[PDB]
Amino acid sequence: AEAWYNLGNAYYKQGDYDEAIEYYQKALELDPRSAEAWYNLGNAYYKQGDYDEAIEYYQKALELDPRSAEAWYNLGNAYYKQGDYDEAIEYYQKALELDPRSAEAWYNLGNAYYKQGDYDEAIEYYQKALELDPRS
Ligand SMILES: [Tb+3]
Ligand SMILES: [Tb+3]
Ligand SMILES: [Tb+3]
Repeated sequence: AEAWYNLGNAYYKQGDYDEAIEYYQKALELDPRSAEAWYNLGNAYYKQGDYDEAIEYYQKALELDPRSAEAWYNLGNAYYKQGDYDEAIEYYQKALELDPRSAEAWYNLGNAYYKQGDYDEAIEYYQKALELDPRS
């Protein structure tokens, strides 16, 4: 499994997401235990624009390891990209509960409320982002 995984990683690093997907899938067939590997497979689908696949593999990562702020955040991002703003909000909140340090994540939670048309919460979360990083 580890060898196929590392070949997927090398393709991923040069932006060959369809090859990364084929080799990650072969790795996971041999050993499905790593939350990180399912997360990397989700990322490959996300980079290709196949958000429904990214969601299925991020969910599998989080079933294995639910304290990954990064997996919750990317899950939120995949729902955001489908226009599922209510889900993005839920998973962004879960991410920020685990790790409130990223200005960018507070901003994206603000963006999801804005897209819902809930301007109060958009302002609340944009203000949290700008307190952390006022440069954009
Ligand atoms: Tb290719
Ligand atoms: Tb596609
Ligand atoms: Tb699909």
